[PDB]
Amino acid sequence: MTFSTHKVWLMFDPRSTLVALAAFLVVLALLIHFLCLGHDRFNWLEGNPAATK
Amino acid sequence: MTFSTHKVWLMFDPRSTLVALAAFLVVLALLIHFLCLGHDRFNWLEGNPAATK
Amino acid sequence: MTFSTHKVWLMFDPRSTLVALAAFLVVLALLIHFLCLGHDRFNWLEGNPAATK
Amino acid sequence: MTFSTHKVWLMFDPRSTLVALAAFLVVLALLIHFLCLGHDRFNWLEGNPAATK
Amino acid sequence: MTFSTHKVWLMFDPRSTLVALAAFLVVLALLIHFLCLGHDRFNWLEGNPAATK
Amino acid sequence: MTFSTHKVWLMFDPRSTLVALAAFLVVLALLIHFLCLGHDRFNWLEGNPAATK
Amino acid sequence: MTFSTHKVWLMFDPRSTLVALAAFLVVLALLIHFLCLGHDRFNWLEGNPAATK
Amino acid sequence: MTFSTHKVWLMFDPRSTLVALAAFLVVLALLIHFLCLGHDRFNWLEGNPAATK
Amino acid sequence: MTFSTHKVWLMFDPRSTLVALAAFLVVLALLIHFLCLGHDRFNWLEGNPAATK
Amino acid sequence: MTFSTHKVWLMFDPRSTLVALAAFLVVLALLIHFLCLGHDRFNWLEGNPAATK
Amino acid sequence: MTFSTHKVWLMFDPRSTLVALAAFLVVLALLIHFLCLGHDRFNWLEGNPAATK
Amino acid sequence: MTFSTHKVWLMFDPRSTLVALAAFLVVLALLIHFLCLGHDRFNWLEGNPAATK
Amino acid sequence: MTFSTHKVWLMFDPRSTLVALAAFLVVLALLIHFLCLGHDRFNWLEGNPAATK
Amino acid sequence: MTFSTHKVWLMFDPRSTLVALAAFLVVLALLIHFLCLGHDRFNWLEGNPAATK
Amino acid sequence: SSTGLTEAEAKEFHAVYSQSAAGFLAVCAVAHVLAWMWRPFWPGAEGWV
Amino acid sequence: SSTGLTEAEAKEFHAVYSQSAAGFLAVCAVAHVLAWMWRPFWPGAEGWV
Amino acid sequence: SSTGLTEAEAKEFHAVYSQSAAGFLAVCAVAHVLAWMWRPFWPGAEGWV
Amino acid sequence: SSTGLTEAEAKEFHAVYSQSAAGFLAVCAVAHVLAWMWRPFWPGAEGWV
Amino acid sequence: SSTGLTEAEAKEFHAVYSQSAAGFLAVCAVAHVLAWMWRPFWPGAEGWV
Amino acid sequence: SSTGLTEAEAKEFHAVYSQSAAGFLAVCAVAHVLAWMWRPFWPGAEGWV
Amino acid sequence: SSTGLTEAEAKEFHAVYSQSAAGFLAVCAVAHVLAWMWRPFWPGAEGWV
Amino acid sequence: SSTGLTEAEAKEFHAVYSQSAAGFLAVCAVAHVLAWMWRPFWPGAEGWV
Amino acid sequence: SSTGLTEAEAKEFHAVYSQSAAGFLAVCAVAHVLAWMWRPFWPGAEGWV
Amino acid sequence: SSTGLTEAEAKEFHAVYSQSAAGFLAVCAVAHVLAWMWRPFWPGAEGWV
Amino acid sequence: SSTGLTEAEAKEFHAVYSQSAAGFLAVCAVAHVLAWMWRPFWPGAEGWV
Amino acid sequence: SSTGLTEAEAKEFHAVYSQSAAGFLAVCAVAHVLAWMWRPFWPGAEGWV
Amino acid sequence: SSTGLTEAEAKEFHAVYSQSAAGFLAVCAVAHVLAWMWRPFWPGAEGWV
Amino acid sequence: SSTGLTEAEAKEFHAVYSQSAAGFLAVCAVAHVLAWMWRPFWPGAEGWV
Ligand code: BCL
Ligand code: BCL
Ligand code: BCL
Ligand code: BCL
Ligand code: BCL
Ligand code: BCL
Ligand code: BCL
Ligand code: BCL
Ligand code: BCL
Repeated sequence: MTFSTHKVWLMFDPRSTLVALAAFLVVLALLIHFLCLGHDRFNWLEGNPAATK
Repeated sequence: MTFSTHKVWLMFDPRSTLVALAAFLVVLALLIHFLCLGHDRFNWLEGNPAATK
Repeated sequence: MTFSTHKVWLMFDPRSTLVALAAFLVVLALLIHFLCLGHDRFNWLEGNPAATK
Repeated sequence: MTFSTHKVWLMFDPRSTLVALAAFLVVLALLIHFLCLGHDRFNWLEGNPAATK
Repeated sequence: MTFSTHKVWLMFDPRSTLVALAAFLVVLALLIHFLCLGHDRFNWLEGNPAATK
Repeated sequence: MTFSTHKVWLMFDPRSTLVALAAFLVVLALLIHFLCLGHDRFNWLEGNPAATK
Repeated sequence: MTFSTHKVWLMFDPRSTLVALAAFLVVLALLIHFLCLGHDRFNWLEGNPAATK
Repeated sequence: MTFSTHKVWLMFDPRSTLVALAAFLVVLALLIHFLCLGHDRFNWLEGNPAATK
Repeated sequence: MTFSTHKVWLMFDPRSTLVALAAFLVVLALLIHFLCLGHDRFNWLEGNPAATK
Repeated sequence: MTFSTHKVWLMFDPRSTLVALAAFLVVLALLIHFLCLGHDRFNWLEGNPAATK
Repeated sequence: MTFSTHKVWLMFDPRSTLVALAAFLVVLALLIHFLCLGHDRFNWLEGNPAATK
Repeated sequence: MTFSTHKVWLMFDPRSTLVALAAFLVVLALLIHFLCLGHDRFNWLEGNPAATK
Repeated sequence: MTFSTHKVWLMFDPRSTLVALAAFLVVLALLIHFLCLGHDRFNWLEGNPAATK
Repeated sequence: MTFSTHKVWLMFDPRSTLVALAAFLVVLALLIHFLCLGHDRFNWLEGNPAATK
Repeated sequence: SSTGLTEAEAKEFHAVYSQSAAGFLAVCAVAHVLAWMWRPFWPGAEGWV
Repeated sequence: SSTGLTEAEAKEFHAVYSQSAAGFLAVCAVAHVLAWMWRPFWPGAEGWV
Repeated sequence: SSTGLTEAEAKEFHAVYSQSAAGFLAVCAVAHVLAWMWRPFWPGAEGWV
Repeated sequence: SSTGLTEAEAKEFHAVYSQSAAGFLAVCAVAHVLAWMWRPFWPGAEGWV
Repeated sequence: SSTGLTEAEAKEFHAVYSQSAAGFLAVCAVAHVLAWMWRPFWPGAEGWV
Repeated sequence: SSTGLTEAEAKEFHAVYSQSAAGFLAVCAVAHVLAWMWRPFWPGAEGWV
Repeated sequence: SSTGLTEAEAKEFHAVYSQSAAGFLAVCAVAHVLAWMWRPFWPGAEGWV
Repeated sequence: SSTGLTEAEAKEFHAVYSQSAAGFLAVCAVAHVLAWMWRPFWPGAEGWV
Repeated sequence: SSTGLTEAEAKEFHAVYSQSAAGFLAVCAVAHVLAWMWRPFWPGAEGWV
Repeated sequence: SSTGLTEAEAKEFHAVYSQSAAGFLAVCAVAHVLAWMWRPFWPGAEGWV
Repeated sequence: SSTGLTEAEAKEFHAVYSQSAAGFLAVCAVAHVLAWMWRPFWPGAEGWV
Repeated sequence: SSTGLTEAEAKEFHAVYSQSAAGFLAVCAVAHVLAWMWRPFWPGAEGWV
Repeated sequence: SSTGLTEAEAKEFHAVYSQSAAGFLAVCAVAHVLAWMWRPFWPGAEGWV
Repeated sequence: SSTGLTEAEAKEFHAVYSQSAAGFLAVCAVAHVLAWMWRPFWPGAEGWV
């Protein structure tokens, strides 16, 4: 999908596609944030010093 | 969605969208509050000194 | 929802909305009270001294 | 619901509302009594001295 | 209910109400007796000395 | 329910009421016997001396 | 039920009542025998001396 | 049931009664044999001395 | 059943009775053999000396 | 069943009887072989000396 | 079944009988190979010396 | 599939194929990233020194 | 089957037979490879010296 | 199947066959990669020295 | 009424039921007196001493 | 009304029910007084000493 | 009534049932007497000593 | 309306309900005052000392 | 009656059943006598000594 | 509309709903002021010291 | 009767069944005598000594 | 369209929705500024020291 | 009869079945003789010594 | 087509969708630049030292 | 008969089946002879020594 | 054909799909070159040393 | 027959199937020879020494 | 036939399928040669030394 592919919505239902995309994006963002929290350097709440080695 | 996209409600049902948005926002707020509670510096009830390191 | 949005009840059924809001408010109140009970400073029944650090 | 809102019973069925309210009140009373029993100062059966600290 | 609210049985079925009330009262009595048995002072079968402290 | 309330059988079915009452009375008797057996003084089979303290 | 209450069988079905009573009596007999076997003095198979203290 | 009560088979189906009685008698015999096997004096296969005390 | 009670097959179906009897006899034989195997003196495969005491 | 009871197949279906008998005989053979393998003397694969005592 | 009992296929369906026989033979072969693998002498992959005692 | 095999979409439905391909690609990307995170050298978040041996 | 038994496909459906045969062959190949990997001498990935004794 | 057996698609449906083949090939590739990762010499991410013995 | 019985049948059933319940309660009361005379079950301040 | 009973039937049922409830509460109150005379169940500042 | 029996059938069934129950109770009473004579099952204040 | 009652019936039911709720809340307020006089449940800065 | 049998059929079945039950009880009684002569199963005051 | 209510009914319901919500929030605000005056719940840099 | 068999068929089936049961019991009796000669299974007062 | 609303109804719903969303985001932004003044939540190179 | 076979078909099937069962039992008997000649499986009084 | 939309409707929906997607990607790019400026997330040969 | 085949079809299928079974048994017999020559699987009195 | 598309629609969809797949593969190739430049992922004989 | 195929169709399918099976077995035989030349898999009396 | 395809369609599909399968096999063969040149995967008698 690009800017010029407007005809993709004659194949994909815009409402269901939007809902599925929102769910996927939220889940991915949560996963990435949790991965950052799962490591010492990038857990901004834990606040370890940047040099973890 | 922006201020000028009022036609999104011709595609999304306002009542069900409002209910789903409220559920998502409440769950997100609970998750973020619990994440703050799960870390020493930002657990305001525990009241650790801010400099945890 | 504000003091002037009375037409929200042409979209949401007042009885079911009231029941859902009561359930949500009760669950939230119980959760917050339990969070207070789960910390030394704010467990009023346990009665720890306020300065827990 | 106040003393003047008698019309709330045209929306809520009195019998089912009374049953649900009785169930909720019994459950809440049991929960609060159990919370009191769960803390040294307010477990009247166990009878700890009031000054628990 | 009071001594004067006889028309409460035009709303609640007497037989099912009696059965539910009997079940509730029996369950509450069992719970309270078990709570007495669960504490040293009030377990009459165990027969601890009353001054448990 | 007393000696003069024979009309209670125009509301409660005698056969099902008798069956339920027998089941409840047998369960209550078993529970009380088991509670006696569960304590030193009143377990007649174990036969502890009566002064358990 | 007594010797003179023969009309109890116009209310209770004799065959199903007999089967249920036989089941209850057998279960009760087994329970009481097992309770005897569960105590030193009255487990005739184990044959502890009668004076068990 | 006695020798003279031949009319009990106008109430109980002889085939099903015989099957149920056989099942009950087999189960009872198995249970009693297992109880004997479960005690030192009467486990004839284990062959302990008769005086187990 | 005896030698002269041939009319028992007007009541019990010979084929299903034979199948059930074979199943019961096989299960009983297996149980008794396993009971012999489970005891030292009568486990012929283990071959303990007969005097186990 | 003997060499002369050919009429047994007028009440027992040859195909189902054959399948059931094959299954039973295979299961019995496996059970007996496993019992032999479960004892030192007769586990021919393990090859213990015959005198295990 | 022998070389002369060709009429057994008028009673057993050749396709289903062949599928069941193939399944049984494969399972039996796997079982025997696994039993050989489960003993020191006959686990050819492990390659213990033949004299395991 | 190549640039010249456009007739593959007369056999595979473009929308369902696209959804399945997106799911497979996302799962594969997540798996490979997680495998990198599962090894010291390629967990960029943990940031071990490259020479892990 | 042999090279001359082509009429076996008048009894077995070629497509389902091919699918079942492929599944069986793949499962058997996986099993045998895993058995090789489960032994020191024949785990080519582990690369133990061939003389494991 | 060879280059000359195009008639196999008159028996196997090309779309379902392609989907099943892709699934099997992906699962086999994942299995082989995981087996490589499961051994010291061939886990390229762990990067052990090749001579593991 | 809602059980199919009449007042006459209900009255005699209640007579039998009342007699049986009173007998059960009387036997239970005698049993409780006997159990008390065996071992009293309300302890004093010092317990079962 | 919604139960099928008449107000006359409801009145007599409520009379019996009220008498039974009052008797149950009176027995419970006597029982609680007895239990208190056995062992009071509201501790003072020092507990059960 | 609710059961298929009549009063005449109920009376004779109850005669047999009453005889059987009385016999069962008599056997149980004899068995309890025998069990007491074997080992009495109500301990005294000192227990089973 | 949606319950089948009339405003007249709703008014009298609400009168009884309001009286009952006010009584329940009054009993709860008295109970809380009693509980506080037994053991106050809001600790000071030093806790339960 | 409720089983389909006649009173004569019930009589002959009960004759066979009674004979079989008596035989079973007699065999069980003989087995219990034998078991007692093997190891008596009612212990004295000192147990199995 | 989709609920069956009219705008007049919706406005009349909304007035009571808004008053009740405002009262609930006012009670909650007073409660939070009281809880803060009991024990403030935002810690300084040194925590609860 | 309830099985579809006639008395004539029941009689011959019972003849075969009786012969088979008697043979099975005879084999079991011989097996038990053999098992007793192998190892008697009723221990004396001292057990398996 | 697929929801049953008209453009006029969609526009007037969207006005209130936009106002509510903007108010919620403004409150959240103020809350985040307050939380940052309480305790900043992006640690420097040395962490929370 | 109840299987659909005739007596002649049942007779020839029984002939084949009887021959097969006799052969199976003969093979089992030879196998048991061989197993006994390998390791006898009835232990004497001293066991496997 | 298979969704019911027209190409004109698809054009305007895709315009809005493309603008929203570009805004989301731009915000994510700015956030990644900020996160890198906070703590870069590609380690050198010596790791996070 | 119960299957869809005729005696001729059953005869030719049985010819093929018998040839296949004989081949399978011959291969198994050769395999067992080979396995025995590798490691005999019937242990003597002293086991695998 | 079996999807409802014509050859023209399939051809234009395949043009778009081919462009998208080629772009995805090009981005993946660049990402792999970058990842190799960060930390090469095929170890030598001595491993990661 | 029972599959819908003709004998000619079965014959050509069997020709292809036989060729494929023979090729698979030939590849397996070459593979087994190669595996044996790598590490023989039938141990001698001393095992893998 | 049983798929709905004709021989011509089956022939062209098989042409594409055969080309794709041969390409996949060629890529796998090149990959295996590369993996061998990285680390050979058939160990000698002494293993990975
Ligand atoms: C035993 C013969 C009579 C009977 C005779 C009486 C008499 C007389 C009275 C009651 C009273 C009561 N009975 Mg009554 N009661 C009977 C059977 C029942 C049954 C039942 C399902 O079988 C139930 C649930 C009750 C319930 C009740 C109580 C609700 C009520 C209040 C006091 C009380 O005991 O509360 C506590 C609840 C219990 C302890 C558990 C159940 C109550 C038991 C079964 C009834 C005995 C109570 C009564 C004092 C016994 C005295 C009878 C004597 C033989 C004279 N009865 C039968 C029908 N019952 C009293 C009343 O109405 O108060 C104003 C009262 O004066
Ligand atoms: C064995 C031949 C007869 C038989 C002959 C008698 C005679 C004679 C009497 C009884 C009596 C009784 N029988 Mg009877 N009884 C038979 C079969 C049964 C069956 C059954 C389902 O098979 C049951 C449940 C009963 C039940 C009963 C009891 C309810 C009753 C009281 C005795 C008792 O409780 O002893 C405790 C034992 C149990 C609870 C187990 C019950 C089962 C056994 C089979 C009962 C037999 C009782 C006894 C052994 C008498 C047999 C002596 C004969 C001379 C052989 N019988 C058969 C039909 N039965 C007695 C009675 O009616 O009292 C007034 C009585 O005088
Ligand atoms: C026992 C005889 C009467 C009765 C006589 C009265 C009288 C008199 C009053 C009430 C009052 C009340 N009754 Mg009432 N009440 C009865 C049966 C019930 C039943 C029931 C399902 O059986 C319930 C749920 C209630 C509930 C209630 C409360 C909601 C209400 C508020 C005060 C209160 O006690 O709060 C606390 C709630 C509880 C402790 C749990 C509720 C259950 C019990 C049964 C409450 C009744 C206790 C009552 C106050 C005792 C007085 C009866 C005496 C024998 C004189 N009653 C029967 C019908 N009831 C009071 C009122 O309306 O307030 C203005 C009041 O003055
Ligand atoms: C073996 C050939 C005959 C047979 C011949 C006899 C003869 C003869 C008698 C019995 C008797 C009895 N049989 Mg018989 N019995 C047969 C098959 C059965 C079957 C069955 C499902 O196959 C059952 C449940 C029974 C049951 C019974 C008992 C209820 C009954 C009581 C004595 C007893 O043994 O109690 C103990 C119960 C058991 C040990 C359980 C096992 C039952 C066994 C199978 C019954 C055979 C016992 C019998 C004494 C053996 C003698 C037969 C000899 C070969 C001559 N039989 C067949 C039909 N049976 C006796 C009787 O009626 O008492 C007055 C009696 O005199
Ligand atoms: C093997 C060829 C014949 C056969 C020939 C005989 C002969 C001859 C006799 C029996 C006898 C019996 N058979 Mg036979 N029997 C066959 C197949 C069976 C089958 C079966 C489902 O396949 C079963 C369940 C039986 C069952 C039985 C017993 C119930 C019965 C009693 C003695 C006994 O062995 O008790 C113990 C039960 C077992 C050990 C399990 C039963 C299983 C085996 C197959 C029974 C055959 C035993 C028989 C004695 C073997 C002798 C056959 C020789 C080759 C000559 N047979 C076939 C049809 N069978 C005897 C009898 O009727 O008693 C008076 C008897 O004299
Ligand atoms: C309580 C009396 C009125 C009310 C009066 C007002 C007024 C005045 C305003 C709002 C505003 C808002 N209201 Mg309102 N609001 C009511 C009931 C609700 C309900 C509900 C289901 O009961 C919800 C979900 C909302 C939601 C919202 C927010 C989405 C919106 C944005 C600011 C905000 O608070 O964000 C944060 C979200 C939360 C904190 C979650 C809690 C939502 C609470 C109930 C919102 C009420 C806050 C309001 C300012 C308090 C006014 C009552 C005072 C006691 C006088 N209101 C009732 C009908 N509401 C504001 C607005 O539209 O923004 C431009 C605004 O100016
Ligand atoms: C608050 C009142 C308006 C609103 C006013 C605006 C304005 C003005 C803009 C956007 C823009 C966007 N809005 Mg908006 N937005 C609203 C409600 C929503 C809802 C929803 C379900 O309610 C969603 C999913 C979105 C989604 C989006 C993004 C997809 C889009 C891209 C920039 C961005 O913020 O990415 C990051 C995504 C998130 C942070 C997730 C949260 C989405 C939030 C609710 C969107 C508000 C955006 C911003 C805070 C408002 C001012 C934007 C600035 C001018 C940049 N809006 C309501 C209708 N929105 C921008 C755009 O179209 O890009 C070219 C844009 O300029
Ligand atoms: C943001 C505005 C446009 C958009 C603008 C463009 C432009 C311009 C291009 C692409 C290209 C691609 N787009 Mg795009 N793309 C959009 C939304 C999508 C969505 C979606 C469901 O929203 C998907 C799955 C895709 C998928 C794809 C890839 C398959 C394709 C290959 C390069 C690539 O990025 O691979 C890697 C895949 C990812 C990183 C994940 C895919 C998801 C994101 C949204 C892909 C868009 C990235 C694009 C390059 C950003 C440039 C747009 C700028 C704002 C100018 N786009 C929207 C409609 N897209 C390129 C192409 O066709 O190659 C020849 C290309 O030149
Ligand atoms: C790659 C292009 C062709 C192809 C070209 C050939 C040629 C040429 C031959 C075979 C042969 C065989 N093919 Mg082929 N084969 C193809 C696709 C398949 C598929 C499939 C579902 O895709 C399967 C299951 C098979 C199966 C088979 C075997 C049963 C058969 C026996 C030798 C063998 O490899 O056994 C081992 C089984 C495996 C290794 C499992 C893997 C299956 C793979 C795909 C078999 C193809 C390998 C083949 C030998 C490649 C030859 C090199 C070519 C010149 C490219 N082929 C495609 C259509 N195939 C040979 C034969 O018929 O023997 C007489 C033969 O000469």
